[PDB]
Amino acid sequence: SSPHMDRLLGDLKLLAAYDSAAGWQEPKAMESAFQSLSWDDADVLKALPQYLNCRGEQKRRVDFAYAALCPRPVDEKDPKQTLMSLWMKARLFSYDQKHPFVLSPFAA
Amino acid sequence: AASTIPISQWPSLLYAPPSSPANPAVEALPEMQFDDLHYPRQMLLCRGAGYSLEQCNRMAQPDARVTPENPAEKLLKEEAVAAIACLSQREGGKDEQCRYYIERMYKLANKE
Amino acid sequence: STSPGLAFANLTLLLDVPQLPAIWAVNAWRELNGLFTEMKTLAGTSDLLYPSNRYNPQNEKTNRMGRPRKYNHGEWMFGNSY
Amino acid sequence: QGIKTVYASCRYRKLNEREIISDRYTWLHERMLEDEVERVLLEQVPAGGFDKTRPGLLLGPST
Amino acid sequence: SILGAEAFPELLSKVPLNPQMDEDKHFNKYKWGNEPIPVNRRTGSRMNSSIYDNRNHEAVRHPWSTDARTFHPNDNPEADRINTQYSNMVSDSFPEGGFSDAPRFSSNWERLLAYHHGLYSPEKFNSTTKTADEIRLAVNDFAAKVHADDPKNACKYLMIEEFKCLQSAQARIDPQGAATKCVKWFNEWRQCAWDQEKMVKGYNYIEDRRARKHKPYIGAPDLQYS
Amino acid sequence: VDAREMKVDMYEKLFKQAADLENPCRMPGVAYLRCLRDTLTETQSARRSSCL
Amino acid sequence: APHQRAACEQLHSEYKQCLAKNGRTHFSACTDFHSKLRACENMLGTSYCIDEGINLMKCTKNPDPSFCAKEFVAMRECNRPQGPHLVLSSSPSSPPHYELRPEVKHLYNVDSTDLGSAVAPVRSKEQLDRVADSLKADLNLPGYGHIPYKWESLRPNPGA
Ligand SMILES: CCCCCCCCCCCCCCCCCC(=O)OC[C@H](COP(=O)([O-])OCC(O)COP(=O)([O-])OC[C@@H](COC(=O)CCCCCCCCCCCCCCCCC)OC(=O)CCCCCCCCCCCCCCCCC)OC(=O)CCCCCCCCCCCCCCCCC
Ligand SMILES: CCCCCCCCCCCCO[C@@H]1O[C@H](CO)[C@@H](O[C@H]2O[C@H](CO)[C@@H](O)[C@H](O)[C@H]2O)[C@H](O)[C@H]1O
Ligand SMILES: CCCCCCCCCCCCO[C@@H]1O[C@H](CO)[C@@H](O[C@H]2O[C@H](CO)[C@@H](O)[C@H](O)[C@H]2O)[C@H](O)[C@H]1O
Repeated sequence: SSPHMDRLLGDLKLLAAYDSAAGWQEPKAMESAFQSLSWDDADVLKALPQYLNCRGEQKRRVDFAYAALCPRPVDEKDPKQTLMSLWMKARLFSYDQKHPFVLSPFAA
Repeated sequence: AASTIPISQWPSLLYAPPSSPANPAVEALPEMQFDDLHYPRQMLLCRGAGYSLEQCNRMAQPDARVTPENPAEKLLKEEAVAAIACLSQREGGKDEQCRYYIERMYKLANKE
Repeated sequence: STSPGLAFANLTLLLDVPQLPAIWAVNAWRELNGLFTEMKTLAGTSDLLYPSNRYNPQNEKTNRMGRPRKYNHGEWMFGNSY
Repeated sequence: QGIKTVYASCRYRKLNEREIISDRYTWLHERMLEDEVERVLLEQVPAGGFDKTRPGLLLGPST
Repeated sequence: SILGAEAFPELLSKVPLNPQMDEDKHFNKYKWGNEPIPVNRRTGSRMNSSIYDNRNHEAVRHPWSTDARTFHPNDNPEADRINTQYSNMVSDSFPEGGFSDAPRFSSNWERLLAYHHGLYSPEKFNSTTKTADEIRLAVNDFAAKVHADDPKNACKYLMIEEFKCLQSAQARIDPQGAATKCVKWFNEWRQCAWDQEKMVKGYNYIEDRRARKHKPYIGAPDLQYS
Repeated sequence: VDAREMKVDMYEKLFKQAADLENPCRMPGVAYLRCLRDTLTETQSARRSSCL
Repeated sequence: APHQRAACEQLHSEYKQCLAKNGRTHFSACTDFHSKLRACENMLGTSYCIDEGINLMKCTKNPDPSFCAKEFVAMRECNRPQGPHLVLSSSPSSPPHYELRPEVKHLYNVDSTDLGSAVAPVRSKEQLDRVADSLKADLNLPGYGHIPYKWESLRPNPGA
């Protein structure tokens, strides 16, 4: 009944778990985290190629939100990290194109 | 083996962290940025120019001075899309079902 | 002649008595550089020269530390700014 | 070495004198430039000077 | 209508967010197990540190009532500290959730008076530790601002280093402890300032002649220094 | 030109003591005074176009 | 008279240019201009630091043990637009004093206008004793002069 919210919070928890398991040297845990990351979402899958070709204001909004949630730059060589980043960005892109973000504190 | 890092060595630990299975881009760690003053500064400048609050909020735009984008998202586009298709079909790559695409990506990025 | 107990003196001699020509040459070069510096000073300079200093880069357009002089674009009634 | 030292003593005395006077001339140069700047600035003062009783900019009500 | 169905994949798939969760829920996906962070390192109060203080290893006294059980730093750590990231290192000197010495004021004038006398700042008392990402963001913004202020300045990276050390040492919550770490870089900046002023404004001195025994031994080399 | 340099140095010293790095107007002020330093050997009419 | 004011400003700039061209060694060439500059001064109420500049130039080539410090400060204070802030008091007393004008007293951190003598003190056992006694009284430290151990000797002060 709240799938978008639920899947968002789950994705964030799984990212945190991946980072912790990497720090603690735990391939089993971090692969479990990678596998449990909501890859079966049709909306995000449809929005992925749209994000990959978007440009301008929408892209800047989504980049701002992604840098808020995950400002660390992932290693350009690690495809698992790259893919989870892409997935999170596609999710945010879907949410933004349904209901755009309002990031300023000044608003009415 | 992994010995304690005293408090005096933490500034070097922040920009030269130890090795992990999931490392960041150490060369780009000085380039990660996120301005908490972006919108306040924008509003201050526009209100000093002479605009109203509504005009400022309509003219406001989000910061471009954030952490740069991964170049892999533009270079390895098709490979990443195929990997994500494989994952969506095969339940996150359980028991080594997206190893093909992941290994192709790894080779392309690393080159021995 | 020699002995194992004289290894200290043997090594020191072999390594140092060949250096004495170079030491005397260094001393002579230093005296000549001092002579030339004093002759230049007697001839005259815009800014002073420190005699016992390694390097003296000061001129009309350069500080005593190798940087450009501040406030040196115009001319001044009392002459040089130094 | 004694001859060299006598000559060096004379030279160092003269050099100390020159260095002191040079530093003081540099000081005077800078101060004269400051005086020129002040002379130019005093032209921008309004006729009758500044109203030192009030604030220059009144930036709010007093109710 | 159940609450939060799709929101606990950590529970559905037995994924632990940390070794403490792994140990608690018995998922057993951490090969190396878990050494629990004890309570004296998970929480506690600010203490005095110097041996030249009479109340050393005693809790700091405040106008308000506060638990006097202190945070104990890790003085005898284990050899293998598998996670050597800042996340696990910071717990040896500060508690991540902040200290337990914060007030809840019954009135606003008490807050005012404490601040006025220098015994309260919310920056200091209602706050957690900063994460490495936050520290890096702050440092990089400050570095950008300093570079914009002046590129042709020699004390630039020294100022950046004192800022970095304060942030890493968590000066928001332990300012005296952090200043104790960062005043060295402040001193180096203080030196660089004069070295730059004396290079800009040409300042030099009459050096004396060479000493008779500048070299201790004739066969020794007299390495020339500027 | 020497007195112009001195005036700009006075402006910079005063403004840098007044505004700290947390201040928002510091960067614009320093940039404007740096442009004045760049354009000392010029007239106000030519300097306006560049420093505006 | 604005015509005359501008003419005199031009004359002063010309004098400065000539003086700079000749240098501070050859300064007796520009005695031409004093004739007119003193008249400018008497007419417009202006000062041009002529005597001070000339005295400084003369002194720095045959310097004093003071190294011409009073000349330097005199020139610096003459060249101010609104007048000298700091001057050297004229006295029948032997030692001269540095004095500060009253109308600029609010710019300086002083209780009075007298900034002390313009020459350093003379060495005196009595003045040293006085200063040391005053400092001891102001400090008021019980423990000064206490000697917990002294080398055993017939001499009162062993060593010193
Ligand atoms: C048997 C051998 C012969 C024994 C006699 C030898 C001693 C002769 C001297 C006797 C006189 C000493 C003075 C006494 C008066 C009180 C003063 C005093 O006590 O202070 C000195 C000293 C304490 O010092 P102090 O507490 O700081 O007091 C203030 C200063 O001392 C003083 O104030 P100051 O610090 O400002 O003065 C500094 C400065 C001022 O003076 C000077 O600067 C100059 C002094 C040198 C003068 C040079 C001579 C002058 C020459 C001029 C002429 C030249 C031309 C002609 C000659 C040419 C030469 C050929 O220098 C001195 O004062 C130096 C003092 C020298 C102390 C004596 C050193 C000898 C120690 C004992 C040696 C024992 C040998 C073995 C014994 C074996 C027996 C079994 O006490 C002693 O020296 C103790 C002497 C005790 C004699 C013991 C005799 C043995 C008896 C057997 C007993 C058995 C038990 C012993 C244990 C082991 C047994 C097995
Ligand atoms: C053919 C030329 C003369 C041949 C004789 C060579 C013998 C000289 C050795 C004497 C010892 C020199 O040792 C040292 O060197 C030079 C002078 O030489 C001096 O050095 C000092 O004064 C000289 C001036 O000449 C400066 O150039 C130098 O920067 C300064 O350090 C020292 O005051 C002296 O102590
Ligand atoms: C009642 C009769 C009284 C008779 C008085 C006799 C006066 C004797 C005075 C000799 C003093 C010479 O003093 C000594 O000389 C040498 C050179 O010669 C100086 O020079 C020496 O040291 C300085 C640096 O330390 C340099 O110049 C150089 O390295 C070296 O040549 C010494 O700095 C000085 O200490």
